[PDB]
Amino acid sequence: SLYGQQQAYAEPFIEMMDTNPEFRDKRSYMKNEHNLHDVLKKFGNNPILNAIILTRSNQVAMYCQPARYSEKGLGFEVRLRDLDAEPGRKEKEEMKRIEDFIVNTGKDKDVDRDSFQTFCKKIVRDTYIYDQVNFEKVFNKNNKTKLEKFIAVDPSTIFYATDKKGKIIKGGKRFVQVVDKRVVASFTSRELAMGIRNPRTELSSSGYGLSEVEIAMKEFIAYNNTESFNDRFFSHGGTTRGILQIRSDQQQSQHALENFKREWKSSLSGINGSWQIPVVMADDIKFVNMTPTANDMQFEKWLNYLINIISALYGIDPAEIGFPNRGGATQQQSQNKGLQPLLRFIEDLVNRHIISEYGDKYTFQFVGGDTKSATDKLNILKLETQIFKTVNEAREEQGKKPIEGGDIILDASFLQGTAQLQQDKQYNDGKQKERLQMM
Amino acid sequence: SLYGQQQAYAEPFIEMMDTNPEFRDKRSYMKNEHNLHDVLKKFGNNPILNAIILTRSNQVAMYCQPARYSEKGLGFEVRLRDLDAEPGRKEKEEMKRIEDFIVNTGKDKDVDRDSFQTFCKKIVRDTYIYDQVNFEKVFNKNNKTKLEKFIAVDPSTIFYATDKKGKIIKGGKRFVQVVDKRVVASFTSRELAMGIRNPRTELSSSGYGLSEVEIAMKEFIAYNNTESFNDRFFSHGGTTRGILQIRSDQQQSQHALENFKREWKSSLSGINGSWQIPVVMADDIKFVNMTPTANDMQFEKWLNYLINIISALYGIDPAEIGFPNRGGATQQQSQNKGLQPLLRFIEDLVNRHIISEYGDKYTFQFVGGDTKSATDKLNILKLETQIFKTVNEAREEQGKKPIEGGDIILDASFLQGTAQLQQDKQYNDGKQKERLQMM
Repeated sequence: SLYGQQQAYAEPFIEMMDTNPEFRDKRSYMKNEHNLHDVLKKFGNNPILNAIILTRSNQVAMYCQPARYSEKGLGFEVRLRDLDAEPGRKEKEEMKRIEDFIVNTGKDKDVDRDSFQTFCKKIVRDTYIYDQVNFEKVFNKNNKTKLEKFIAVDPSTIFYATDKKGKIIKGGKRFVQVVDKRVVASFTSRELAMGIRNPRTELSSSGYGLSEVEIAMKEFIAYNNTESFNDRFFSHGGTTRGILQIRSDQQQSQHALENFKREWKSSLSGINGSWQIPVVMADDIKFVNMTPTANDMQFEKWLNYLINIISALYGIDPAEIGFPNRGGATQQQSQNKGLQPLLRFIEDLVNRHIISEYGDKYTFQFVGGDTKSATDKLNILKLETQIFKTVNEAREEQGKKPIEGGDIILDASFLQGTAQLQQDKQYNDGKQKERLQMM
Repeated sequence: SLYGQQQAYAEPFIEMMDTNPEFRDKRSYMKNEHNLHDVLKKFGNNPILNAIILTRSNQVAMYCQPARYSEKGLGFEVRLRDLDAEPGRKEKEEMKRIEDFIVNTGKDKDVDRDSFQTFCKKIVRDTYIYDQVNFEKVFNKNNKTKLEKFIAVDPSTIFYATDKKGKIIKGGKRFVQVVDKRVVASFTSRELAMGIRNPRTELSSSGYGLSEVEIAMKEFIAYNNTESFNDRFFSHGGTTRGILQIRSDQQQSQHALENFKREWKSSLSGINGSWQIPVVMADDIKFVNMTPTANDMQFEKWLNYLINIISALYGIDPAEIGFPNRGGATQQQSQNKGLQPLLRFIEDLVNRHIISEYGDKYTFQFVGGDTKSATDKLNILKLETQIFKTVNEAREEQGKKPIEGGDIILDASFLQGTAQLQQDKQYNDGKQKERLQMM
């Protein structure tokens, strides 16, 4: 049921007793807690995590515009599934309409609704915090077959529904929304998407993704309490430099000490009388140091290590978030592993969920920001054509029609060989005139 | 039986007594524990391991799209087994259908089922944690000969089945699924695949792969308890800076000490009165230090060594996971040893298990991300053609048909020699006219 009809089991044979029959709960890795997103919501406010989220969101936001409206190639585009297939006036108009629909996130403009930029900015946060993304579709009521609007829904409230036997359902309504432990609404598979970026095969998770926050929970709390320890020097006591002991047979009366303080403040306090030296005629005086000569941050390398491993979990370069790399440099490759997989994930999700409603012959893809790869591709072609490939063969290979002029291989020598062969060929073929002349 | 009919023994002659007759258990290397995947599941949650898994999964996810739908060459492709063999309209359509089938992981689209991207992301995790991968096939019920769907199954629940004599079976059902120590279902060899990345020949393992987690178990627990030791400075006591001793003939009453604390807090605590100096008139005062002047992380090099060897076991560069390389640099070659073998393993598995159902004449392979190797190949050809190879010979060599113009060797000098030879040849051959004229 979970994926379809199959011979094997890919779901827990025995249900979790404490869970409600109507749905299957999402739980921690070790089954330590049957309620996970509640504690992940607490870490949702962490600065380091939020810094990563915001950096990735800003990176994605640039790509979130259509290509044909952009003077430069950066953006997204819709095209026919086959690159070699020709376009058409009807299909071009349909693709333009679909692109405008995605840009406006609906059939018609509405200021009250999200632009696709904000939708992606929501999706990245939901992907990197909870590792679960969901968005609702609004099919036309006059015609169930077609689509009108689509918007995002928070993943924390959405669960997998279950049948009376407790097994996850396939047919009909499959996803259910829960608020304050009460069932509110449920959705058909087509009506609500489910994107999992970090899936797992073990029966315990039952298909729910694994979020990096759960993995780094210990590290996150360690970072938090380390920061608290550093800040408690100021927000709490212990900032004394030392104690000035004065030996005496009798402890001086508090009035005398107050007058002592008055004299000290009047003579030495502040910039006024800063450089002056007092004089005291007691038996013996000592100054005992309680703190070192100069203070500084503590456990610096510990923080660097923690943030480095946390960054490595998300695949982001620590240098972007203002920390040193414990190895390597101390950007293209960092971007290649960090951003491009996320863009491809969003691409696949949006494609297979939205474009399925219009037709198989179309697809959605991002474009731009990859000049170097295209440069190397063109260099491959430019080196290949010198010896191997004809101009017309390459042009046909890349979904274009040939140009008259012969299927020439571009080299100034090669042309002279063909020209010389043709010139001498015409000389030899001209001797057939003499051959017939004797007749 | 294990591999086929053979003269030698490649399975334990005497069965393990404590194992159930229905299947052969998978056990540790030293036979210390007869149950292994249970303890490996515990280490499945480790951050370092999960970081490696996620990095490799993100690396693989980029390649997991078809080539002909991608503007750039990165992706996968299906082609005829012989590169020199010509294509055809029928075969091209069949290959396109097969590629779409692999992309959708079934005969028809289904949102409820995994895309091949998520399938690969599952496979890498199962390959690097357990060193065992399995996926079920769903043949058409109306026709057993052909295939409809295929999906992944967790390797922890799957075992090798055994006969009444305890020997592993070849014919019929060979693989069995066990849940909570109960047999649930069993599968034919064609119906369920078995991929082993790190095989062994010793009879003790009986063909089961060896997982790197078992090898690094000691190192993993050492890393865990080292991290716990570092964190217990904050999560547990021992954070005192020192003790302020004040000598007195009598221990002061607790009321006096409380008033002492009140005065101290009122005068010195917090930012308020931070720079002030107290005064005390006791006989003698000391401050004894219990911790050093400045704290920092401990056993740093030990952690670096541990993570370096763990990374070397998996073949991943430590620099990717935010650690320094103890040798070398302190990326192409690291990728070449790390990623490409995994891609080739997935390639071989998918090929020999899926494409076998359609025909021998087809094959599945990845493509792209290897411009430098192709550049060197083209450079080999470009240097060879100057002296050695004709244009038409090379074109024939690479599964293409010749171009009219002669089998020329590309060098501006060589063409002049042929042209000069032909020009003088025609001069000499023209003297046959004079030879016949005298007749």
